[PDB]
Amino acid sequence: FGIDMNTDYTLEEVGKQFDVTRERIRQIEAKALRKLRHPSRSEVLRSFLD
Amino acid sequence: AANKRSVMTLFSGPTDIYSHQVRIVLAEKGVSFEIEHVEKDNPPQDLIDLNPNQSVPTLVDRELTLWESRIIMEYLDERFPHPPLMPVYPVARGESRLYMHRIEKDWYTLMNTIINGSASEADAARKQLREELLAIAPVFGQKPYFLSDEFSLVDCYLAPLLWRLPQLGIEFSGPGAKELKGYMTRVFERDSFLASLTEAEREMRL
Amino acid sequence: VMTLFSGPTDIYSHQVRIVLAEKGVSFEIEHVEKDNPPQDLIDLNPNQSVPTLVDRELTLWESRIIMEYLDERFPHPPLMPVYPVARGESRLYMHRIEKDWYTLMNTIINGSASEADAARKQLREELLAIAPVFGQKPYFLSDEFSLVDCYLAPLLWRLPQLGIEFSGPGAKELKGYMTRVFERDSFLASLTEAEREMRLG
Amino acid sequence: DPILLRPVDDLELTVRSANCLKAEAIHYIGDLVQRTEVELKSLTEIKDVLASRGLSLGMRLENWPPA
Repeated sequence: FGIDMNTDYTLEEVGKQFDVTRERIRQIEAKALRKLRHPSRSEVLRSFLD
Repeated sequence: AANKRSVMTLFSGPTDIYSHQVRIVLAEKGVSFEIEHVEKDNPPQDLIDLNPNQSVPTLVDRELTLWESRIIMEYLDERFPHPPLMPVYPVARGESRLYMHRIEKDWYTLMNTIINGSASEADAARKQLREELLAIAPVFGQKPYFLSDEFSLVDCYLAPLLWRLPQLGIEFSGPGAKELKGYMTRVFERDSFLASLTEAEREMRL
Repeated sequence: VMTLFSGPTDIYSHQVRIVLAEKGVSFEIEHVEKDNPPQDLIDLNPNQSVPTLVDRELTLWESRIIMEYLDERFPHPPLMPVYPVARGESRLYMHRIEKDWYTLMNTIINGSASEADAARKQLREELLAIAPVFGQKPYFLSDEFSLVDCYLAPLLWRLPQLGIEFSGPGAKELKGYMTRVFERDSFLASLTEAEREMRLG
Repeated sequence: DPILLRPVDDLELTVRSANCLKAEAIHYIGDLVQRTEVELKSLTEIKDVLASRGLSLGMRLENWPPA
């Protein structure tokens, strides 16, 4: 995403940054975003909904 | 070979600031680079053959060597983007390429002249250098960096040329050196600087 | 309001003009005497070195900085690669020609007739070395005109004034280049009257 | 404790040693302090996760769970 940065990026556009270019990059974010999705890591973040 | 890996290839200078300018931007992006503190008398072999201009430093990533540090520290800031080191706005990006040119042509030659100058020029250079470096003293009050509140490449052109301060016989003096000296407390000990600094250049700090 | 302190003849000032007239920038040029503009442009330019740009708030010199500005701000048509791999190629290739060839032409104008022969023929063999490579693309390693040729079109235009030429080899794949690039309106409407009479075109 | 009433995945335990426990039809962690070792590298991972955050085996817990 564009968090704290310039324009956002494409996955394998990012994959040439970590140098392991594969469909792992669609996975590392994939399972990580699940971890923030769990409760007590989203407890403060959930509070912005309505 | 040199490009034969999925990683870089850098033939740095152990004392030459052209490397040490590149080192900070090199490691400030969090990439795994190969250090090789080599000499002009005996550099590495690959630095001689694949480098048809034969300068230091020299970066090599799977396609060709790159030199002329503005070209080097630009290729990294344009390809490995996070965190960012240069602004977004082509107005503020122009002058940000302009201060760097007003340092490599204004405060570089005072370093070379002090390296090969006469006894008075080493003072004349130190005269023109030391006092004018106090001329830009009030700048740091408005901005925690060189007129750019985020850390950017224009600051990296200063600190390596601010880490060789007494190395060529220099010391500051006058009213308001606390502002610039206190500023050096805010930049001389960053991760991008602390992990990047070569111990060879450190010993002049005592 | 975008003004330019153009030189009348120098290839640097002819460099920026190709970029301006290419992009379609509405600009007004103020000429320098021979390679000196007034002493009045030292206030907006402590170097007093041309070219120098002034667009309503900003001052820029050392056309390396200028040309990438106009490319980065006026987006189309673009004069650079798209992905970071090749921009280092173009950004480095132009560092070659501005280092080897351009200062090489110093002693061909500002060097005595002794060294003028030195730069002359030693440069010529370089001129036809990349000559067969024009059978790869139309331009200097590109299928469409870009920043990298911006240092050649004002460079090639100085050939007959300096005194080097093509004769047999080095003219077949090479001279097709200048007849393909010297017709673009950007280089067409960039030609100033002082830089025109150097050649018959 | 406030540390008994959490989701069983909320201990950040490792997936296979998370999968055996969860796939074996466990409901809440307040039973985990009561869970016996006869009812169950899978053993090692329940061991350090409980001894890291102040949990433990074969404990004694009554009046549980009332929702």
